[PDB]
Amino acid sequence: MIQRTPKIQVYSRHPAENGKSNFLNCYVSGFHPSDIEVDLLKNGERIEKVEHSDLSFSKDWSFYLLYYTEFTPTEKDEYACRVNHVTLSQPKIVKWDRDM
Amino acid sequence: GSHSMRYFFTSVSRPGRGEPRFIAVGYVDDTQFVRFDSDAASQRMEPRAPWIEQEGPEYWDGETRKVKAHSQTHRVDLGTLRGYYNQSEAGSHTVQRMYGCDVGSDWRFLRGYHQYAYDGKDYIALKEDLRSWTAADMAAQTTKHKWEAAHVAEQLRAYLEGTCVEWLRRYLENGKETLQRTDAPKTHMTHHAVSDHEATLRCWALSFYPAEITLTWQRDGEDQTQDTELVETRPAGDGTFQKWAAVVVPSGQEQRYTCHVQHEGLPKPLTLRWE
Amino acid sequence: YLQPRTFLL
Repeated sequence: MIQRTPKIQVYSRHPAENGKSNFLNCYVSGFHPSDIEVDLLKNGERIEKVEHSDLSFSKDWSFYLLYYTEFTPTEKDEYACRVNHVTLSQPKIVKWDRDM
Repeated sequence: GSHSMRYFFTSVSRPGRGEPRFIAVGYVDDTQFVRFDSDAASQRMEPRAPWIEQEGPEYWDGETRKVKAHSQTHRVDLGTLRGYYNQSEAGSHTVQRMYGCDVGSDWRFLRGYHQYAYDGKDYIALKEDLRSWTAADMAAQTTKHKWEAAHVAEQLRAYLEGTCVEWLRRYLENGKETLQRTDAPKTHMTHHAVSDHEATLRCWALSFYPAEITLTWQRDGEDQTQDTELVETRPAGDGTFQKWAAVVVPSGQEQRYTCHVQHEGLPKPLTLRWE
Repeated sequence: YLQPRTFLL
């Protein structure tokens, strides 16, 4: 095959405001092959109830998926997306930064 | 504006036996309206938008029969391609397939598509005239010759220029309240002093639909690309999309820089300045 | 509306 590593973005559906309900998003794209392991983390620990979009692909045939879950951000709590893929030595953790 | 209907199919084989994964997604423009996923144990083509949900039981029965036929098609194709490439049953391989049609502002036919990839690279594609094929390698040439002799492109052209556009028009009418409206980007700019010597300007575009947008930076009215970063347009999860573009500027020279936004939902292109 | 015909690679 030809193997392509995922791009990863972690972000919220709406501009984040402490104490107000929101959605945490982990968008992975540009990867091949399609099998990929995506986890949303709260304070280093995997969130268990997570939804995802239906796998689709772009004009270069590379795949994309959205993983998301309900969350209420506080200023103390930390979030991240953890991604594993055959192109990665070990899982890549991308921290949620609300200005990004 | 213009509109499209597109179906995206992914088929992933599993070592030896074990059923392959099969997933089918249908879109109008950037709105998903149907899905079937073997990994989610689907048994029917399932609606994902209210304008398609109102279609009756004969419609859904028919789409369910056809999506099961596409699944079996791909099960054959995975076996066929292993033969063409002399590949063992132990490895995992991927077939992707996309097809559909574009219409214009008058909703008349613009272009049709029907194309395949194997293991992440082009395999065969219907050319723009919908009469001939581009084959990527020698295995695909076998497919091309077979499909030429059987007059496949002529059959597909009838679907692409006819059935597809005809059902797209119907979808666009039933979903007029959602499908035929645009959401202009909500834009703003942030300034983060990186050092005493530089500052990052980040130009944001939020809650827009369709996903197509352009964000570009200018320095004193010329296009500037060095010291810039541009992320992929990303889904918000509520049907809209987001994007940002950033540039690192010398502190004190913020006013040389302008962010430009083009989107189908805007009356005119936007110019944003840090001020 | 899916294609009603089948063509195999």
